[PDB]
Amino acid sequence: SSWSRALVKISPYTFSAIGIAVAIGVSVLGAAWGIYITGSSLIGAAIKAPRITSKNLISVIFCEAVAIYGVIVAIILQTKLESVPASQIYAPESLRAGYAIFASGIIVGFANLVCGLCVGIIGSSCALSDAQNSSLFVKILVIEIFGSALGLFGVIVGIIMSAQASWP
Amino acid sequence: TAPFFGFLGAAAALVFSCMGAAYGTAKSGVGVASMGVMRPELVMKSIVPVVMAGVLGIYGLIIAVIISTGINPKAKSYYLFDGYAHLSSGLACGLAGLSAGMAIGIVGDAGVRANAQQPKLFVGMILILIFAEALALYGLIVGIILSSRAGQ
Amino acid sequence: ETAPFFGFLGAAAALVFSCMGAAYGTAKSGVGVASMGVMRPELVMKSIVPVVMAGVLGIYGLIIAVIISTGINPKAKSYYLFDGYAHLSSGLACGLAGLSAGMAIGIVGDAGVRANAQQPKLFVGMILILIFAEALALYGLIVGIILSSRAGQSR
Amino acid sequence: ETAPFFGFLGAAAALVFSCMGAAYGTAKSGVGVASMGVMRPELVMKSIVPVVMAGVLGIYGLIIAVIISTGINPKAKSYYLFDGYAHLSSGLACGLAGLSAGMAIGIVGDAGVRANAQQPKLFVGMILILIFAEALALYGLIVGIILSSRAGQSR
Amino acid sequence: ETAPFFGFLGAAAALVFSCMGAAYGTAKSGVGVASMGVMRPELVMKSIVPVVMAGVLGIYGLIIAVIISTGINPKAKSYYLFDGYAHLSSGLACGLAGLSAGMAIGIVGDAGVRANAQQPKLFVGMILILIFAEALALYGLIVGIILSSRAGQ
Amino acid sequence: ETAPFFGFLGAAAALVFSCMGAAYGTAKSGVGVASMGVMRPELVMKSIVPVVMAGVLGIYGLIIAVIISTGINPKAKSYYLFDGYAHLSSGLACGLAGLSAGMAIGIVGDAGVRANAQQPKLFVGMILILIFAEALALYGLIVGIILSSRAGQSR
Amino acid sequence: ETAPFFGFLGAAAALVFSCMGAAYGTAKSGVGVASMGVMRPELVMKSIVPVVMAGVLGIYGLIIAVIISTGINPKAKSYYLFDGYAHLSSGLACGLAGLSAGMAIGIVGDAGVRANAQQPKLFVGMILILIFAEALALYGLIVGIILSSRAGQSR
Amino acid sequence: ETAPFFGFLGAAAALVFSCMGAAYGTAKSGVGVASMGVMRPELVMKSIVPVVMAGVLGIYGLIIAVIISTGINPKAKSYYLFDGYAHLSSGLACGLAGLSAGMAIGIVGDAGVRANAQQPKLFVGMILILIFAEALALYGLIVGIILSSRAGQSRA
Amino acid sequence: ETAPFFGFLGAAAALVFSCMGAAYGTAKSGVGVASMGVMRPELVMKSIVPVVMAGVLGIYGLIIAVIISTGINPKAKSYYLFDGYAHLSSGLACGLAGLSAGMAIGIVGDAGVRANAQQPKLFVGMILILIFAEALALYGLIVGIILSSRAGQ
Amino acid sequence: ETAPFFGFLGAAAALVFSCMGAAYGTAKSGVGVASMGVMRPELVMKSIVPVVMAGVLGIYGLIIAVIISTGINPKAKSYYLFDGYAHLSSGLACGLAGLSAGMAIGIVGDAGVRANAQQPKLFVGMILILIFAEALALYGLIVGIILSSRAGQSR
Amino acid sequence: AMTFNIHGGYLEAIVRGYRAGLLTIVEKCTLKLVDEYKHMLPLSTFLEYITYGHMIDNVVLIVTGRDVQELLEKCHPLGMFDSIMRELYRLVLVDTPLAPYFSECITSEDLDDMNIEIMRNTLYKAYLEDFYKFCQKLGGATAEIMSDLLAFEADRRAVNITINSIGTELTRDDRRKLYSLYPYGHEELAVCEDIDQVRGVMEKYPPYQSIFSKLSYGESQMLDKAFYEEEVKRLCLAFEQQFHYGVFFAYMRLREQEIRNLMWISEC
Repeated sequence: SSWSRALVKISPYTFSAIGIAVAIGVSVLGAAWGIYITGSSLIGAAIKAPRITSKNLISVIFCEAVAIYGVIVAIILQTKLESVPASQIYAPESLRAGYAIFASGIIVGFANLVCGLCVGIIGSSCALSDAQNSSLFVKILVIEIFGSALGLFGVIVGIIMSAQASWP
Repeated sequence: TAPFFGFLGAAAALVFSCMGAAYGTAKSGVGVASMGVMRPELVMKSIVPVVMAGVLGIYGLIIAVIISTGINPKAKSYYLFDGYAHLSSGLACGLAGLSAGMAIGIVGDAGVRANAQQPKLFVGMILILIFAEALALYGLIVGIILSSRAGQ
Repeated sequence: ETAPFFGFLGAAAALVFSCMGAAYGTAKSGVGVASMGVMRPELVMKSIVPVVMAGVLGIYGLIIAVIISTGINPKAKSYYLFDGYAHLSSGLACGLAGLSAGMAIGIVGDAGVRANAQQPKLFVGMILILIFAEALALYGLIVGIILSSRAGQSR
Repeated sequence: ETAPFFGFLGAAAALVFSCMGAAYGTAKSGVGVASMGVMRPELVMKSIVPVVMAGVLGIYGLIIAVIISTGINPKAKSYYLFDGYAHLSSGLACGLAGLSAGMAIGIVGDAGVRANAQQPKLFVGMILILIFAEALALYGLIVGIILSSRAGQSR
Repeated sequence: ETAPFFGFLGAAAALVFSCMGAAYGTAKSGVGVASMGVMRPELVMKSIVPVVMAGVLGIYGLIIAVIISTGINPKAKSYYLFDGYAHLSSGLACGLAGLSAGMAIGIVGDAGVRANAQQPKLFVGMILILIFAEALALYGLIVGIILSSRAGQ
Repeated sequence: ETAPFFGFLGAAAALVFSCMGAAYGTAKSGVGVASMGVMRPELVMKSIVPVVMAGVLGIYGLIIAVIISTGINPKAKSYYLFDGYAHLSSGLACGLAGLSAGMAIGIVGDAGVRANAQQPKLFVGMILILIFAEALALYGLIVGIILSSRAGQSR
Repeated sequence: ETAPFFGFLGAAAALVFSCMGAAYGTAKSGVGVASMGVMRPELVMKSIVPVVMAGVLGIYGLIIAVIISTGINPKAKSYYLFDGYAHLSSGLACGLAGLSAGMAIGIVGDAGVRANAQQPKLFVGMILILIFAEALALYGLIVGIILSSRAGQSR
Repeated sequence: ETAPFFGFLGAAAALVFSCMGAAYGTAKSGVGVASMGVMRPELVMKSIVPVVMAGVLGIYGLIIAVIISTGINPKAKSYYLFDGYAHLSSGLACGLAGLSAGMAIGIVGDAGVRANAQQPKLFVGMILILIFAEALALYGLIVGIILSSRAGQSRA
Repeated sequence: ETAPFFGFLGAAAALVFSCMGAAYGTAKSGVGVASMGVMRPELVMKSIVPVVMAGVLGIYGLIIAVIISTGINPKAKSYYLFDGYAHLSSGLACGLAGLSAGMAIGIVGDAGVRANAQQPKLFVGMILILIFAEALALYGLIVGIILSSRAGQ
Repeated sequence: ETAPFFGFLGAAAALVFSCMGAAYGTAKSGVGVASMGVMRPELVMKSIVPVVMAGVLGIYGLIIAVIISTGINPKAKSYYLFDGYAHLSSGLACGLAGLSAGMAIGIVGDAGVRANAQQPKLFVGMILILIFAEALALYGLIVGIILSSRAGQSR
Repeated sequence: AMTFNIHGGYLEAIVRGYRAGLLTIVEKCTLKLVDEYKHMLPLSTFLEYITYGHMIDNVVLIVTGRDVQELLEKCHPLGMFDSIMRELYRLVLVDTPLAPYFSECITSEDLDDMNIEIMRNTLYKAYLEDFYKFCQKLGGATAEIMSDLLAFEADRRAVNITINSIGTELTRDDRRKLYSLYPYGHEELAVCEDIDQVRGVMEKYPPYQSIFSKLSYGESQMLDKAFYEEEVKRLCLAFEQQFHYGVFFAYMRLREQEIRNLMWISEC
C-alpha cells in the first residue's frame, strides 16, 4: 500500500550517472575478459611462432576499439546530460530522461561485453587453429573482423541512443 | 518514467536477445576454427555462418536504432497496462531470441564438425541452421507487432 | 488499467515459456539428429525431420503471442482486474505447458535420433515419440491463448 | 475481487504442474524406449504404454485447467474471496499431485524399459506398477475437482 | 475474514505434499521392484507391497484435504481468522508429515528390495520397517486430524 | 488476535520437524538393518533396536506437539500474544530437537548395526550410544514442558 | 509488549542449536566408537568420553534454557524490551556455544576413536583436548549466566 | 531506550563468535594431534600448545564479554542510543577477531602437529607461528577494550 | 543532505574494488612467477612485470581514491544529492573497471610467467600483452578522472 | 542522531576484515613454513618473514580502528550525519583492502615457501613480491586515514 | 564451454599441440611422451588416470617379486611413476589409485599375480581401479569414451577367460568379476561357456562390434587383444580432436598408439 506508492519516487540524476558510467565499466570488464582469454591462448601457442601473436594482437585491437567506443559513449553521456537543475530534479520528464539514458547505457554496455567475450573466445580458438595450421590465418581474421563489427554495431547503437534525454 | 522504462525494456529485451545470440556466434566460430584446421575451404564455409550470425546482431542493433528513433514519449502516453504489455512482449521476444541464438550456436558447432569431416549432409546442416535463423527472424518480426501495438 | 496489464503479461509469458521449452527440446533432439546424420547420410534425411518439427512448434508458440495480442483489449471496456488476472493465469499455464511438453519431446528425441544410427526405423519411432509430445505442447500453447481471449467477458 | 483472480492463478498452477509431470514422464519413457528399441525393435511397442499414460495424465490436467478457467464470470457463479482462493488451492494441489505422479511414472517407465530389456514378465509387472502410479493422477484430479466445486459453493 | 483462503491453501498444500512424498517413495520402490524382478520373479510379487503402502499415504492425504475443504463453509460460521489459521496449520503439518513418511518409505522400500533379494527374513524385517514408517505416517495424520478438530474459535 | 496464528504454526512445525527427523533416522536404520540381514539374517533381529528407539523419539516429539496444541483453547482464555508465542517456541524447540536427535540416532544406529554385525559387544556399545543420544530428545521435551508452563504463566 | 516474541524465541533457539550441535557431535563420536569396537572392545569401552562430553553440552544448554524460562515472570516484572532482550541474548549465546562445542566434540571424538586403536596414550592425551573443549563450552554457558543476571535491571 | 536490546545482542554475539572460532581451532588441532599420535607419542607436550592457544583465545573472548556486560548499566547514565550501538560494535569486533584467530590457529596447529612426527626440531618455529597468530587475538581484545572505553563519554 | 554519505560510500567502494582486483591479479601473477622460477632462477629475476603491473594498479586505485576524496569539499560547495550520487557512481565504476582489468591482466600474466620460462620470445610477447592490459587500465583510470572532473559542476 | 553509531560500527568492521585477511595469510604462511621445516630446519628461520608481514598488516588495521575510535567524540560536535558516514566508508574501504591484500599475500607466501626450499635464490624476488603486496595494503591504509582526517564536514 | 576461455586455456592449447605433434624405439617414444607430460606438469585428471593405468602396469611388474628395477627403468617414467611381494603391492597402493584393487585381487602377492594367468586377474583389478579413478572425473564425453574402452577391455578379458583361462581354473563368476558401468555388466559374453560360442557373444558387445569385423587377429587371441581394432578406433575417436574439452588422456593414448605403430614397423 504505502510502500507501493513510495517505490515510484526516484532520483533521475543518479540513474543518469549510472547510465553514463556503468556501461563503460561493463564494456571495460568484457574487453578485459576477452583480452585475458586471448593472452591465455597466445601463451599456449607461443612455442611455435608469433603469427598467432599477431592474430591475438588483432583481437586486442578489437578490444581497444570497444574501449574507445565506451570512452566515446561516456563523453557523449557527459554531453548528453540534460539541463536537469539541482532544484528541478523531480519532474516526471526528468524521470523519463533518466529512464531513456539508463536504457541506452544498458543496451550499450551489455552488448559490448557480450561482443567482447565472443571475440575473446573466437580469438582463442583462432589462435589455436593458426598454431595448428599455418595456412589458416585469413579465416581467423574473418572471425576477428566479425567481433569488431559487433562492437562497432554496439557503438553505433549507443550513438543513435545519444539523443534520448527530455529532462527540463 | 514507468511507461518510458517499460517501452525501453520492451526494446532492450530483443537487444539482449541479439547479445545472447552473439554467444552462439562465438560457439560457431570456436567450432569453425577446428573445422578449418582441416581444409581452408571448410574454413571459409564455416566462417560464413559466423558472419551471418554477426549480421543478425547488426540487424538487432538497427532495430534498436529504430526504437531509439521512436523513443520519443510525447506522442503516446502509456499507462500501467500499456507499459506492462510492452515490457512483457519484449521480454518474451528476447527469451525467444536468446533460445534461438543458443540453438543456432549448437547447429553451428554440428555443422563445423560436419565440414571438418566430408561434406555428407552439409545441406541438412544448412537446413538446420536456416531453421534456427527462421526462429530468430520470427521472434524479431513478433517484436515489431508489439512495437506497433500502442495507443488508445 | 490492471486487467489489460495482467492479461498481456500472461500472454507474453505463454510465448516466452513455450519457446524456451521448445528450443531446449530442439537442441536436445538435434544433438542426436546430428550424431545420426554424421553416422550416415541415409539416416540424416529421416533424422532431420524432428528438428524441423521442434522448430515449427516453437514458431507456433511464438505466433500464439500475436493472436493473444488481441485477446486482451485495452481499447475496449475495462472490466474487473480479476478478469485480466485470469488471462494472465491462462497465458502462464499455456507457456508452462508448452515448455514442459517441448522439453520432454526433445529429451526423448535426443536418444531416439542418436540411436537411429543403428536402426533406420528407429528414426521413424523417434519421430512418432517426439510428435506425441510436440502436438501436446502446441495444443496447450494455443489453448491457453484461446482461453485468454475467451475469458475476457467478465459477465 | 480477490476470489476469481486467485482461482484462475490456481488453474494456471494446475496446468503448469500437470504439464511438468507429464514432461518428466514422457522424457524418461522416451529415453528408455530409445535404448529398448535397439535391443528388441518389436518390444518397443509394448514400452510405449507409459508414454500413453503420461499423455493421459497431461490431458486430464489440461481438462481440469479448462474446467477451472470456466466460471470466471462474476455474475455466473457466487465466488467469495476465500472461495476463489479455495479454487486456486484445488487447482494447485491437483497440478502438484499430477506433477509428482508424472515424475514417478517417468522413473518407473525407465525402470520398465530396463526390465523390457530383461525378461518380459518383469515388463508385464512394471506395466501394472505404472498403472498404479498413474492412479495417483486421477485421484489428485478428483480431489481438485471436488475442492473446486466446494469453492464454487460461496456466498 | 480472508483466513479461510489461507486454510484452503493449507489443505491443498497438505494434499500436494502428501502426494509428492508418497509418489517419490513409490517411484523408488518401483525401481527397487524392477531390479528385484530382473533378479528373481519370486521377489517381484512381494516387492509390489511398498508401492501400495506409499500410495496409501497419498490417499490419506487426499481424504484429509477433502475433509478440510468440507470444513470451510460460510453457512457453518462467519469468516474469522483463528479457525482458518488453525485449519491451515493442521493441513501444513499433515502434509509435511506425509511427505517425510513417504520419502522414508521409499528409502526403506529400496533397502527392503535389496534385503529380500538377499534373504527372506530380511524381507520380513523390511516389512516391519515399512510398518513402522506407516505408523509414523498415521501418527502424523492423527495429529493433523486433532489439530483440525481443534477448529473452535 | 494473531496469537492463534503463531501457536498453530508452532504446533505444525513441531510435528513436521519431528517427522522429518524420524524419517531420516528410520531410513538410516533400515539401511543398516538391510546390510546386517544380508550379512546375517539371524543377527538382523536384534538390529531393529535403533529403529525402535528412533521411532519412539519421533512419537514422543509428536506426542509433545499434540499435548502443546491441545492446550490452546480460545474460549478458555482471552486474546493474549504471550500464550501463542510460548506455544510456538515450545513447538519449534521440540521439533528441532526431535529432528536433530532422529538424524544423529539414525546415523549412529547404522554404524552400530554394522559394528554389531562385526562383533557382539558392539551391539551393547551402540545401545549405550543411542541411550546417550536420547538426551537431546529428553532436553527437548523438558524445554517444551517449561514453555507450556510459561504459556499458562501469561497474565 | 513484544517481550514474549523475543524471550520465547531465544529460549527455543538455545535448546534447538545446542541439541543440533550435540547430536552431530554424538553421531560422529558414535561412528568412531563403532569403528573402534569393530577394531577392539577395549577401545569401544574407552570411547565413552565423547558421549559424556556431548551429554554435558546438552545438559548445559538445557540448564541455560531453563534458567531463561524461569526468568520470565510477566506477573512480577513489567513488560520491558530489555528483559526480553537479555533472555534472547543469553539463549543465542548458549545455542551458538552448544553448536560449536558439538561440532568440535564430534571431530575430537572421531580423532580419539582413531587414536584408541592407534595407541592408548594417544586417547589418554586426547581426553585432555576434549576436556578443554568442554571447558570452553562451560565458559560460554557461564557468560550466559551473567547475561541472564543482567536482566535484573529491568522490572 | 531501545538500545539495550542491541547492546545485549552484541555482548552475546562476541562470546558466541569467539566460542565458535575457538571450537573450530581446537577441533582442527585435536584431529591433527591424534593423527600425529602413535608415530611420535613423545610429542604430547608439543601437541598441547595449540589447545593452550585456543583456550587463551576463548578466555580473551570471555573477558571481552564480561567487560561488555559490565558496560551495560542502565541505572546510571541512561543508555540513550549510542551506548547499545557502541556495545554492538565492540562485540562484533571481538567476535570476528576471535573467529579469525581460531581458524588461523586451527590450520597452523594442524600443520604443526603434522610436522611434529618428523624433524621435531622445528617446535620452536611452530610455537613462534602460534604466538604470532595469537597476537591477532590479543590485538582484537585491545581494540575491543578501546572501543568499550569510548562508551561512557557517549552519555552526554 | 545525504549526498556526502553517498559520495563517501562510492569513493570507499571504488578504492576497495580497485584494491581487491589488484590483489587478485597480483596473487595470480606472483603464483605463476614463483612456479616458473623453480626451473631457472635466472629467468625469475627478469619476471618483474607482475610487480610492475601490481604497483601500477595499486597506484591508479590510490590516485583515483585521493582525487575523489579531494572532491569532497563541503565548505567550497554545499553539494546536492544529484552531484554526490553522480560522483559516487562515477568513482565506483572507475574502481570496478580497474579491478576487472587488473584481474584479467594478472590471469594472463600467470600463464605468461611459464611462457617466459619456456623462451624469451614468449617473454616479450607476454610483456606486450601486459602492456596492452595496462593501457586498458590506464584508459579506465582516465575515464574515472574525467568523471571526477564532471563532478565539479 | 544514530549516524555516528553506524560510523563506529564501520570502524569495528574495518578491524574485523583486517584481522580476517591477516589470519588467512598467516594460516597459509604457517602451512608453507611447516612444509619448509619438514624439508630443512635451516629454511624455517628464513621463512618467518611472511607471518611477520601478515601480523604487521593486522596491526595496521588495528591502528586504523583505534584512530577511528579516537575520531568519535561527543564533545566535538552534536549528532551529525556526515561523521558516521565518512568514518563508516573509510573503515569499510580499509577493511576490504586489507582482507584482499592479506589473502593475496597468503597465497603468494604459500607458493614462495615451497619455492624457496628447492632453490634459495628466488627467495630474494619472493621478498620483493611480498613487499609489493604489503605496500598495496599500506597504500589502502593511508587512503583510509585520509578519509578519517576528512572529519570536519560541517562548517 | 566458456570455462575453457575463462581459465585453463593455455594448458589445454599446449596439450592439443603436443597431441597434434604426434601422429627400443617404442620405449624412447614413451619416455619422450613422459618427459612432455612432466614438462606440462579437467584434462589433467584424465592424463593422471591414463598415467595411473600405465603405472598399474609397472606396479604389477613390481608387485611381483630378476632386474626388476632395470625393467622398471626401461619402462617410461609415466608408466614407471617415481612416487610409486605384499609390501611392494602395499607401497604401490599409495599414490596410485589402481594398485590397491590389484593387491586385493592378488591375495598371495606375487604368487596370486603369476604372469601366466594370475597376473591377468591382478592387472584386470588394477585396470578396474584405474577406471574408477577415471570415473572420479565426474563424468563427461571423455568419461564416456573411457567407459567404452573399459567395456572393451572387460569383454576382451571375458573372451580370453572363456578361451583359455578355463584351463587355468579361473571361476566363471570370478572371471566375469575379473573381467570388470559398461565394463561391469557383460553377462552376454559370459553366458556361453564354449570358447567358439563365447567369442561370438563377446564380439556382440558394442565396443567389439563393428570394429573387429573378420577379427582374424583380435577376438581369437587371449589376454586383452580381442578389442585391438576397437582400440585403434578409439584412437581415431581422438582424431576428431574436438576442442574445449578434456582430451589429455586421448593425447597420451594417441602418443602410445604412435609408439606402438613405430615398434610394429621396427626395421623397414
